[PDB]
Amino acid sequence: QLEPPTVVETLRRGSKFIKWDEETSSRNLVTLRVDPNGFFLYWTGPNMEVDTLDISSIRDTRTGRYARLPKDPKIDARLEEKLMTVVSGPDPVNTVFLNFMAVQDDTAKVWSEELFKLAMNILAQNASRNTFLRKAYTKLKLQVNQDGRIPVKNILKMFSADKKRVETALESCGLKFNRSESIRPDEFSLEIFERFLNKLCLRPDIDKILLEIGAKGKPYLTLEQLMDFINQKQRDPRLNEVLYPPLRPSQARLLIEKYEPNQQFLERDQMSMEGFSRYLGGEENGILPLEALDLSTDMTQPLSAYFINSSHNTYLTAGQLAGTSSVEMYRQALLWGCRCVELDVWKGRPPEEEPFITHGFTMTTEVPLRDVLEAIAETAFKTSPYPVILSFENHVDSAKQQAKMAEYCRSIFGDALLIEPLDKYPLAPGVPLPSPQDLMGRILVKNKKRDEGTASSEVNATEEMSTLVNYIEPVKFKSFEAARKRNKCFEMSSFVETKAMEQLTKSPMEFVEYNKQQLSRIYPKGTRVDSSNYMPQLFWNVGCQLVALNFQTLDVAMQLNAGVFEYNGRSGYLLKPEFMRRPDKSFDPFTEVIVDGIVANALRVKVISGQFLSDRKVGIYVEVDMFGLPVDTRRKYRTRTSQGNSFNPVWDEEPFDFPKVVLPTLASLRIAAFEEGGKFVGHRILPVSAIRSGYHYVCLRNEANQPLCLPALLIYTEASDYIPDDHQDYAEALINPIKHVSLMDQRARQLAALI
Amino acid sequence: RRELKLLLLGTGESGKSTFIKQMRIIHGSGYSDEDKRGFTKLVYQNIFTAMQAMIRAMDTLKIPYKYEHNKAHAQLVREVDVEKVSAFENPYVDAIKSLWNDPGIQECYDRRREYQLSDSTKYYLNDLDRVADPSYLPTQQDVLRVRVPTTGIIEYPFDLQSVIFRMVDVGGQRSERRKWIHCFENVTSIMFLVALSEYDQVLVESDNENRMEESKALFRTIITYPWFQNSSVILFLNKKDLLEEKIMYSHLVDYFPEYDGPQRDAQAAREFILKMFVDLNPDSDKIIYSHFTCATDTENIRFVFAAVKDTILQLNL
Ligand SMILES: Nc1nc2c(ncn2[C@@H]2O[C@H](COP(=O)(O)OP(=O)(O)O)[C@@H](O)[C@H]2O)c(=O)[nH]1
Ligand code: ALF
Ligand SMILES: [Ca+2]
Ligand SMILES: [Mg+2]
Ligand SMILES: [Mg+2]
Repeated sequence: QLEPPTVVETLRRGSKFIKWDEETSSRNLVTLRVDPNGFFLYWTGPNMEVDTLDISSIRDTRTGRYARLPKDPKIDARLEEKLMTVVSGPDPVNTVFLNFMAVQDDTAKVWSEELFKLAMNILAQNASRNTFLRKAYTKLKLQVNQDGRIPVKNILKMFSADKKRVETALESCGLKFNRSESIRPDEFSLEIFERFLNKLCLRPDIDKILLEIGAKGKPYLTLEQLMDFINQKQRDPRLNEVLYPPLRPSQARLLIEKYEPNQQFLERDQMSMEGFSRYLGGEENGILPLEALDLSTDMTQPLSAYFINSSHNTYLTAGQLAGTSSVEMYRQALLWGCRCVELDVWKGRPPEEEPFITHGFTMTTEVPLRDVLEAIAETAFKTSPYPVILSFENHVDSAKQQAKMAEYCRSIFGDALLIEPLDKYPLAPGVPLPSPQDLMGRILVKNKKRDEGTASSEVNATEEMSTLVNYIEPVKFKSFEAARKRNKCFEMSSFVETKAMEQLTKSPMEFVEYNKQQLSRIYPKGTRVDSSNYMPQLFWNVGCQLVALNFQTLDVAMQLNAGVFEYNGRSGYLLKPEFMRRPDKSFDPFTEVIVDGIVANALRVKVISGQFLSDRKVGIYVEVDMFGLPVDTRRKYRTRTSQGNSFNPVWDEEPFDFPKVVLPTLASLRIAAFEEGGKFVGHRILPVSAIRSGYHYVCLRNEANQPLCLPALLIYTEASDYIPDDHQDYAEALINPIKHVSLMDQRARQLAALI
Repeated sequence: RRELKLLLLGTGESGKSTFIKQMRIIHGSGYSDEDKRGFTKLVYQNIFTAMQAMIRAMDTLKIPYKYEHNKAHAQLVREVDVEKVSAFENPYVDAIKSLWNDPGIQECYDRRREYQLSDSTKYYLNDLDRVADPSYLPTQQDVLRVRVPTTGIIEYPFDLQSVIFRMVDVGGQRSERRKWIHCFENVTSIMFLVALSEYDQVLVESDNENRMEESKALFRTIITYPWFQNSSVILFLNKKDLLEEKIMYSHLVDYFPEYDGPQRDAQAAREFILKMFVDLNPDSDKIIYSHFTCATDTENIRFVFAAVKDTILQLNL
């Protein structure tokens, strides 16, 4: 199962390395190491002034042959597998490369692999509010000056939300507050940072929660008031009492012993306002259960039973019309969990027998096919072991090159490439499509066998490229009645958005039917020349699996894509609802009403407060949207721009109500924070069926879903099982029936006198 | 084909999901060697869950371990995270074999009425050798006994040629009953299970409230709902095997004082519990077709359901 990120003794102690780019002249030797928490990769250079790389911003680590090399500087032989490249950035396009050639040999490998595990660790990305604060603290302790001191101006910059109050907070702890002075690591402990935060960041919002329930005799809280709170206010009402037993007295004690600092309250089994503040942002009071973020989904259902993270013209970094095509976008897409990349291939030059990749008749730079194939075999299963689809849009007018095109596929992917069908799933009608489990570490080829754009005119299908196509054989779509009569799960068809839209409004149930056995791929229209994106939720709602997007444009479409594909271990495969999988069953995606055998939910979301949301003093407003079926969708709610600050804003506004969610198992809540003007602070994508109830911190994310550190929101939620407006009486009678039958037996007993 | 929709309603731990397995054995695709292999892990987990509950019982009830070497085996087992148990090997096997042989743990098993312990405990613990064997394959009786809490609403269709019954299994715990309303549309019959053995037990939801008092109130309530005014009601008084044993030492008059029948009598106890459910219901509308069942006994369910099949059909066409 999942593990906290352990940092090996080697990365703790440190190893010597040479830092370099293409301009560096002299050999710059540095000692690389990772703090014990696995937050930052830090090296101290010549100046003795430190440089830090946030390990959560890392996108890939390369070594051996997949690592970057230079030329000019130079170092004879080549088997120097001590080259390590670190790739980080806030989205697939804006990648930054750091090179660290090791001094000792058997180290670069160990580092490259260890850094990778820390960077892609799930608990690290979904850590407690307390941990992201302890992370901020770690940065202040590493980014020391040339004299191993913590510059006060670094504490004023980290909290530039209010520099005047910061001075008062530091002074209150007996720390330097002047912009010219420094603080010695020895006198700047986690204790004194937590004290610093508590005096800077007044929390009238937490006061209001201690008063809620209960202790009006207020300085502290009792073990019972806390156990009753965790069990009643903070527990998910949808969960079974046997499967998820409530906390006992013995377990509520461990919480006071774990969080209560005042060694005198701990004695009298009581918790303080400081000890409750620690719990609110601890690792038991997360917004989501670990089961949601984990690889817990059934991976044995047919390939058609899953939504699959997909990309459109993956090779593009900017717009469709003109622009540059990359080899690096494939690496970034695949590493991000994408399970379906697109190779719009053209034909090679006469002397240069090598086919290239680009868009079409647009003066758009091209990259060699061979260079894209290798980049895929390299990254395809680094962040996921589940199958990868290669969407081929063939324009090769050559028997030789198309053959040499098949030759590369067998050569570069080797045993991974699925060349023949499985013993259990023959390409016969009636047979279902294989499990993602059945195709672990496999490359399936999607090409012809024997404003739509360049997808309206592909070349003929030769035998070389036809002998690799098996389970994802694309074919001219006729109707749903046809694909049904035919009954072939290995026959799939693509649909340009506008084409997909017509089938969505005209035959939605017939479209869901189809998606239970066959795969359907949706791709944006040729008009979106600015690589704009369509809302994938339209097509997921009709069971569309391969709903491709422009990974180079982080608009709300991709933000929602990254959001939902973080879940199920980032596997890149999400299992469709039961009533969108079973042959037995069918419902109308346009249903304005609940559906028999499906449990609808009600969601109440109240924005209570935010902490360190901007570096500059400005008003903040938070949006609360819901994506799912058309009836379950609301892109409306918005709080009023905060008081006037960005430090500890409190909001007193009724909760945003989603009283009826027909298909909660397909709905995703979106919480996005903004500055007065529209400047995006951060957001979060939460599954409605997993989101917990009560007061929980929502640790915010950037457009790419990378975890921000200081920005966060304290929200109150009530995710409950839906009860129609009138059936509230019959509902309560089924839940505690004894009370109900106790009164009717009482009244009857009280009427025995008058027969 | 003619498709009719039945509901399996019950308090919780009554045998709804077990009834479903007998349908899969009798009218379904039964259980193959591979299917059975899918339960080994669950049979290993149930043994751990059960020995952990009895290990808490030793403290709660302050019962001493007759033998000192069992204190160590008790600490080895109590530390296991059942949710990760994928195998059953030494030291755990020899430690559970030894705990089960400890007169102290046996004295505690006898007082199971005083805490929560599954019914298939003794069935499994008395067959550890067969379960520990590294060549172990769960028998069909072994599948019918496993405990796997049901949550949500699961539709299981079964083709009885003449008709196709869409049986709906649900969760029995109180929290599960808030969901029930989402499977109440177009119901033909509701088959209600009550545990005959739970007359001297308390809820897992609430340990000061009597289980049979709960199922009794839930039944008397549910048959007066408007979704069911045109739907037949079959009442299965299940666990008749556990009542036969328990009735010998746990007197019904001590939990239900309006019982003036003789003690140590399985049938008099049986017919008293039936009266409470069906009789003097100010809302005595529907006829209630009752049946005494042992849901883990395939030949019993085969006979009983054959009758419930006839009843449902008739009362329709
Ligand atoms: N001895 C005995 N055990 C039974 C009987 N019916 C069910 N059980 C056991 O009781 C446990 C609960 O069964 P289950 O169907 O899950 O309860 P549900 O929540 O009502 O579905 C399982 O271990 C069954 O094997 C019965 O008639 N006799
Ligand atoms: F006892 Al159940 F769902 F009815 F676990
Ligand atoms: Ca294209
Ligand atoms: Mg909790
Ligand atoms: Mg059940």
